[PDB]
Amino acid sequence: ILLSSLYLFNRILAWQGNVKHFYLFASNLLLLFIVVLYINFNTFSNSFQFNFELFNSLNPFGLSNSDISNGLLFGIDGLSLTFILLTVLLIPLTLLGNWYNINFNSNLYYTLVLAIGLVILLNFWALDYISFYILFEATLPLLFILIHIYGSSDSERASFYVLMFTLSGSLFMLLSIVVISIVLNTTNFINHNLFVLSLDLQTIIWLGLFIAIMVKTPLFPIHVWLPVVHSESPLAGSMILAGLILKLALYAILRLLLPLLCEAQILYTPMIYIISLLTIILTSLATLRQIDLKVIIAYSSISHMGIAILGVCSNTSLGIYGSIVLGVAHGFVSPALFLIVGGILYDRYHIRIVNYYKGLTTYMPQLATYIIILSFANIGTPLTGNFTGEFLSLQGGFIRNPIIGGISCISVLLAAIYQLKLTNKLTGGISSIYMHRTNDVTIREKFIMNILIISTLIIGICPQIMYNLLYWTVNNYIYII
Amino acid sequence: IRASFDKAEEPMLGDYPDIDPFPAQL
Amino acid sequence: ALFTSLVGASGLGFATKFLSNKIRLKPAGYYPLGYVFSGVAWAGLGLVLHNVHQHSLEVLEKKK
Amino acid sequence: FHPYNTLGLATQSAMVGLGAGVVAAAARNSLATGPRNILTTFSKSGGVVTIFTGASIAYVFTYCSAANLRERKDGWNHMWAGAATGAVLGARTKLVPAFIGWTVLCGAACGLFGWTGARFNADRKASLEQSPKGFVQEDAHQTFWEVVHRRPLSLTVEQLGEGRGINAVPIATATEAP
Amino acid sequence: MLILAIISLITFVSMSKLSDNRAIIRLINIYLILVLVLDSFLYLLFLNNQTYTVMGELLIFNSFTFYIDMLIYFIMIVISSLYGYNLYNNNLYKTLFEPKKELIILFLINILGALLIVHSNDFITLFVAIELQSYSIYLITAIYNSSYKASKASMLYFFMGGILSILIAYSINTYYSVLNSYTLHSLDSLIINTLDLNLILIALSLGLLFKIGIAPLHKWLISIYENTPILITIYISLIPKISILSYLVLSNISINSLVISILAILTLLVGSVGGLLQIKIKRLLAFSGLTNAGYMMLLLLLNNNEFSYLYYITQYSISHLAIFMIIIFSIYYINYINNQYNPIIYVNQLKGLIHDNAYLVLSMAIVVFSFIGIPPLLGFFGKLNILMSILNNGYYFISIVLIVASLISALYYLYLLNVSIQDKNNILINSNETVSSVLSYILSSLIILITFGFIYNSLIIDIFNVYFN
Amino acid sequence: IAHHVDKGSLYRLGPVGINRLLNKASYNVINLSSNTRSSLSMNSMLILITIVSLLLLVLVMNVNFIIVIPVLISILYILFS
Amino acid sequence: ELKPSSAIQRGPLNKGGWDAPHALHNDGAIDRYAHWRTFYQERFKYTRATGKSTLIFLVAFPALIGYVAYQSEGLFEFAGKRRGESVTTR
Ligand SMILES: CCCCCCCCCCC(CCCCCCCCCC)(CO[C@H]1O[C@@H](CO)[C@H](O[C@@H]2O[C@@H](CO)[C@H](O)[C@@H](O)[C@@H]2O)[C@@H](O)[C@@H]1O)CO[C@H]1O[C@@H](CO)[C@H](O[C@@H]2O[C@@H](CO)[C@H](O)[C@@H](O)[C@@H]2O)[C@@H](O)[C@H]1O
Ligand SMILES: CCCCC/C=C/C/C=C\CCCCCCCC(=O)O[C@H](COC(=O)CCCCCCCCCCCCCCC)COP(=O)([O-])OCC[N+](C)(C)C
Ligand SMILES: CCCCCCCCCCCCCCCCCC(=O)OC[C@H](COP(=O)(O)OCCN)OC(=O)CCCCCCCCCCCCCCCCC
Repeated sequence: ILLSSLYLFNRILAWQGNVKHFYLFASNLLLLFIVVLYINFNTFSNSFQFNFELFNSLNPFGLSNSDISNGLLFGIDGLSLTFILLTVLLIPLTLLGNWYNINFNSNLYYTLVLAIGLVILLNFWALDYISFYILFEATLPLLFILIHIYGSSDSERASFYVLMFTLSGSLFMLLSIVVISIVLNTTNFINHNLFVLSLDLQTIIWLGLFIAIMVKTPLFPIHVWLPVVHSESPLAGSMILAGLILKLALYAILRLLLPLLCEAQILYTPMIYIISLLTIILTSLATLRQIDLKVIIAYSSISHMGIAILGVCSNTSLGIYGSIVLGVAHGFVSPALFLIVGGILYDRYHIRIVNYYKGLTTYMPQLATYIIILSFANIGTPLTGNFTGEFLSLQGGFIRNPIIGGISCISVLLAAIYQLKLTNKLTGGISSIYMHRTNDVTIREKFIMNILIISTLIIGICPQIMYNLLYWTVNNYIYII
Repeated sequence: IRASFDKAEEPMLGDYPDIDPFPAQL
Repeated sequence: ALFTSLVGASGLGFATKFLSNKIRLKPAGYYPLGYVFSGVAWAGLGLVLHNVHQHSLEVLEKKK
Repeated sequence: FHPYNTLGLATQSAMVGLGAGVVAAAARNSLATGPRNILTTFSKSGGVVTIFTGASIAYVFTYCSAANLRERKDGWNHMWAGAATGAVLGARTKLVPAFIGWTVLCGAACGLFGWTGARFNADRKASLEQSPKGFVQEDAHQTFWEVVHRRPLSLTVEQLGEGRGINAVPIATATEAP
Repeated sequence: MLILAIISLITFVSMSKLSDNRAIIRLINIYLILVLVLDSFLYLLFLNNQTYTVMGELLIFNSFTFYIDMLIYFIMIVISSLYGYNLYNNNLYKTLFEPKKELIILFLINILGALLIVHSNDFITLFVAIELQSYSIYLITAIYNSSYKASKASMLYFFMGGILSILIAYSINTYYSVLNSYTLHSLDSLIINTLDLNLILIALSLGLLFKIGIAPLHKWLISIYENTPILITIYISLIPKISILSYLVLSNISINSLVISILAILTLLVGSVGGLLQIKIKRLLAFSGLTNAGYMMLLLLLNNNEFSYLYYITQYSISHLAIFMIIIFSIYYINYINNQYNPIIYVNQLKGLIHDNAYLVLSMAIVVFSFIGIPPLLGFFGKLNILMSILNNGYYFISIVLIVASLISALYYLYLLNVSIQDKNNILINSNETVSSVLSYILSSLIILITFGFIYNSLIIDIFNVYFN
Repeated sequence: IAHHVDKGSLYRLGPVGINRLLNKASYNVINLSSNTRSSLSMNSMLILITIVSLLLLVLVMNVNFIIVIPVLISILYILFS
Repeated sequence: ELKPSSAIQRGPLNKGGWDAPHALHNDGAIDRYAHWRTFYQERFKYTRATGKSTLIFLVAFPALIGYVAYQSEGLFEFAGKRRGESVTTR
């Protein structure tokens, strides 16, 4: 099969010369395959199901059928299946969103994009600390190359930021994982809640894990790399970085931190709440004085991630469900907003400064309607998954600490402010003098936007539709005596 | 130039025009 | 499995031949016999590694 | 904790800093280009002797003083000592932002050093390799590197404190009717 | 086999004309390969970590030394290929890379000295081996005597290495004056407790360690690396480092040394920071070598270091060979040849290499990310094993400094790739001459090892458990 | 918040401040032997200085390890700043 | 005498593509403003005003939130509380 499929790839490349149709076909097959897996996934069981081991000493190039496990473990539960579905929904759209605007050396570009998607998808399958860490880091060089070669004017500084900041946090995570490795002589996620380290050692291991979380989420005050990296990235990079990669941190909190360091997490929760409240408030206010469209959209993600953090660290079932739902809804809506600012407007005008844009409604009524819809989705209008996630996250946060969550409720207003301030100027007023009339949104751009809006609306009207994969998850991680 | 917050930025320009600001509405 | 080890090692040899063709600015299938030679050689190395590992496991088991 | 003798220890530090600065001045005098005599070594020292002496005084005095005042020995004392040392070294800039930057950042680096144990090599006896590890036996107290399957609930109540889900009795047991 | 090759080569080369040089090297190349594949089975002797004293207790053979010997053979094979095979057949490359008449003999004698250092069980063996390697390395540095920089470098090497050889000799004689012995085997836990040998043993350690150029005595060796011909630099910056470090790893005479801890920290800081402003490729690679030497220096502070040292030194040797080969391959695409000994000097001369040879730049990217430590490349697993070792033994501050140095040195590693993937205005369309099949295959094999070696990690650990436990 | 914190202090404890710091530190360490003409004489002086300083430092450590911490800080300051 | 091989034929690097008409009429003043705003970190300095903002947002505000969050930890329980019952636990 692999031999035959490689021959197929080779011949397609020989004759067409562009690999992108093959990549679109492969990713669509991957999505269908994941849906088939979901069909055969047992929901009345909190055990990992589609398990396999790679690079075992008895079968380094095959699957392990041995009585000793020394390779890298993979498998899924409901939590990981949720994010895997999000990943395979997003990958073909990130291919399709750059269908026409990549012209020089396009085969390499699409290879990088698909590789990054596949690495993230495998990362969600990882069942031990080392396999997780390997797939966690492997995206960094691919992103470095993609941003350096295919990014906008400031893309060298951006590639260096996306490599250096993430490496910086990851190395402290690596310290924590090494300590776990040598202290427990085990690294897997299946039984790691059975090991109870002393409270002191727990407190120390938590710090490394949380520094990595702080850079990857990101949280205040180590967030300042994300606007630069998002602003200078090509569109597929931005879509993957906002829709998928940031969700890896929330997943890491649930999978790597809470089951193992429960008592230390209880001890550290007020500090987390300080950091998340600072993230929400300060980054929301800092967004008000930005002049780059893509920077504004990027800053929005940080505040929503702060709300998700507050939910996921609330020690309540509602908070964890809200954090996951918020992650998924953000994964729908943020790539759509990045598509608008860095895919549609930027491909027509090749500029991102807010002063140039005004009154797009006259010649492009459809784009204005998309902007309005996605803006009110982004600020958590009900019947959108964003509202469900934010509302449940705030409920959990308020229960965990009434004062801190109560103050967190101001995010509704603050997000409304920055987002609607942008959309008011984008749609209203007289058509700008600095730009000439261009085409309204195309069929491909509308297709992508429609997919994302329908997804967020479906989970906004009936969020319960995710519960069949997550009802074990909302109890697996809370620590109550 | 006129307000405290425009003045506070004076060290922050080098070779950018120090413009005296006027509200466009006026 | 020994057969899987041989396939994997031969694939490593194929990758070596491909990369050497590319670095020489040559087409992928430039001298196709080289693919066979490279695959055979790397399969030999993989077989040696497999046999040494098997002997090591045998020794670890015989001290029990 | 019995106190450090701040005065005597600090005087020792003064002597050592003066000696080290003298040695650095001699090396500086030998390595440089241009004409140089035996008296120019302090003339063209760059104040290096003062660097050494002042750093020695600041660090040792502040460390001993903070340790005695708190009646503790831990990394915080080294944080204070590094803060004072950074204050001395950043005074040479003659600029307030740089003085503040040296203060806080040297204090943070030395606090990090003190937190790891205030040593460059290892405390071999305390290390994991020289310590009881793995799963503890029947009912023994858990030590720093040891692992258990269940901790005692009394220990959890003591360490975390009561509240926000931590209770001396599980809820369902306590709310059972009879 | 090595001694035989040296004798036969001296005779054969004496009776040979200067035009036979490359042919002779090719012969020795295949000879070495044969010794590696027909004499490999001797590994069986060391099953269950059996140790053999040999030559009236002058030499020690175990699994560690056998592995180091195999690694040195492999390195010699790779490096001798670079002299025996022409990259291109044009006149310029004949001028750039022509082996001297006696170079192959000097290489084989230096390899003998290295292997004797590794196996040294007595201090007289150690000193004779050290002087053999040192004298050979001076002559290797000097043999391109039309170059002003190489002759000056050889003089500097002779004098600094002589001072350090004197320090080593004085250490050995103080040890003898205290114990009436020339072997570390006479050291016991009781002796170490009873006597203060720390000053003597650290003096020996420092004498050995300054010979491979740790801080603060790093600049002289970096100068020598910059000022030698590039094909000499590939050899002389690797083999001594391996031999000396392997001996110190096997001797374990500096466990929990405060002085070694401080010098290792200084070496990591100097190596990472001092590489940042470098604009010459060989100076950048020399600072990289300094940082990796600091990484390995950390393993001299603890027992049971064998797995992490062997893994690190193997993957580092592979990466060092790969990066020098890539730099050599890129010479064909540069606009300006600086001189015949160092055809390429400045990192900026690699600008736009991706438009001339894309897969060469892919090879560079893989090697650079391995040096940085991105999984699943071999460099990541080397650094992971070192971190496991040092944190098991309580070196917390040093682990933090290791992380910081890794991050800092990533900047100058990425400099190479950064310039190499920028745009250049005049790009290559076609060229009739192809680079050599042999050398391209060797480079590709190294790249593939760096990329896919992790697949064998658990199998390797299984074998290690039966030959080193 | 956006200029003084996000693009002020946070870049100072970030890319801009670290870039400036590393620039000065790297310059200082590479120029540790800058103006000298005879590499032999300077490198020999360095090995003598290293040996003597290590001896005196270890003597200090035998006395009291806390007293040596400021000396090491001063030496690092000399080398990198 | 040391020159690159004559066998090499170098042409120009053209990325190709269709040059679209210029739909944006660039304003130099706006571009200069955007450049000043985007690279402000390169010109930032610690003065009284910027230092005051630094102290309010990176020191004072975190300390207020931290005091609140460590003082009120575990303090409140609200679920189903009735008249006369304490809503506080300490
Ligand atoms: C992600 C950020 C990384 C930065 C944070 C790292 C900070 C490391 C600090 C924590 C830690 C190393 C833990 C390493 C774990 C993995 C390392 C993690 C990765 C490292 C990168 C170092 O603890 C150090 O703390 C310093 C104070 O700050 C002290 O300073 C000095 O204080 C003065 C000297 O007396 C001097 O005046 C001066 O010399 C300094 O002032 C040191 O002496 C002390 O060793 C603690 O380890 C140790 O904990 C103790 C009791 O906890 C353990 O023994 C216990 O004994 C009973 C009670 O004793 C318990 O009943 C028992 O159960 C348990 O057996 C030990 O066996 C050992 O294990
Ligand atoms: C037919 C004859 C061919 C043999 C020629 C060997 C040449 C060595 C040349 C270069 C060194 C490269 C690395 C050597 C591999 C270590 C083997 C071993 O397992 O190392 C162990 C010790 O592990 C260690 O310490 C750690 C080693 C660290 C290795 C790091 C690199 C890993 C990536 C390598 C991936 C393998 C590629 C396979 C391709 C299909 C010693 O094993 P051993 O002493 O029992 O000897 C083996 C039996 N032998 C003599 C017949 C071969
Ligand atoms: C360079 C980065 C670091 C690289 C380190 C990791 C490299 C891994 C290389 C990718 C290969 C992993 C995917 C293939 C393994 C799965 C093969 C398989 O058969 O899974 C076994 C599992 C159980 O199968 P079995 O027990 O045999 O029973 C079958 C009953 N009918 O059957 C199943 O349950 C199905 C499992 C589905 C798993 C989904 C995998 C999605 C991604 C597949 C391709 C990913 C490619 C990534 C490429 C970039 C590199 C990361």
